[PDB]
Amino acid sequence: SGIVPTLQNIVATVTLGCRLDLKTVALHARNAEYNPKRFAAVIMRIREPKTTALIFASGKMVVTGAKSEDDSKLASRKYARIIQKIGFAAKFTDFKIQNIVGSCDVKFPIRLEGLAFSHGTFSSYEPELFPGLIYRMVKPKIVLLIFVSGKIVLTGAKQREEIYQAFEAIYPVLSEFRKM
DNA sequence: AAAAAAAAAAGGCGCGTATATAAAAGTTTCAATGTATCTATAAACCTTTGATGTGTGTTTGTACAT
Repeated sequence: SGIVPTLQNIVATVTLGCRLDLKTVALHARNAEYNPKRFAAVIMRIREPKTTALIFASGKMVVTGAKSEDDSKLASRKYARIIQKIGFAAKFTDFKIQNIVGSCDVKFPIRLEGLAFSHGTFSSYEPELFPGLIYRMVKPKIVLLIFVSGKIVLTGAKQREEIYQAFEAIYPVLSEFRKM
């Protein structure tokens, strides 16, 4: 392989443990996008770490755009601190990353036609809307989006580690299906 | 001939085309349930019309003044 699956989004859940006044949360924040007509969750974008989070009336926050487990975790801790400054005793309790989506590259042109045709059972293709293949692995259970540019979009894991394992499993397939 | 307002016109903002990831909230759609509202329909009445025993009626025989 020799290629790290480069994460582009990490979505995580944080139980602040309080019924947050989403109106006051929006009011006391600096740049927060909350109005009920789209969702029941204040969405805040913090530039450091730059993450976008929706926090619900349950006080549960789901965070996206992180580049690491620690980007999301530190961002969520900052989010809880911001909520506490707002006035609600937010606390980092029973945190869990619900999604780790990444894009990386293997850089060798691929016979995507070969894979999809011979892995019709596993991968399906209708190249007249979107030129990417969809592949599944159960161990680890990662779904992977493949495009001729070599871009690999690995999704379906709470951790980047399942991303890494399925990438170490799928890059050999890619090189096998490398078009030249 | 000169001043002012709208259109002619394009390129790009920015997310629909996929697009899967997952939690978080909510909607709408589907089907069983409930109900007043059609209807026929045969079972209620009212009137009709053909068949009907018989009250009244033609012969028999009568006490009864005449």
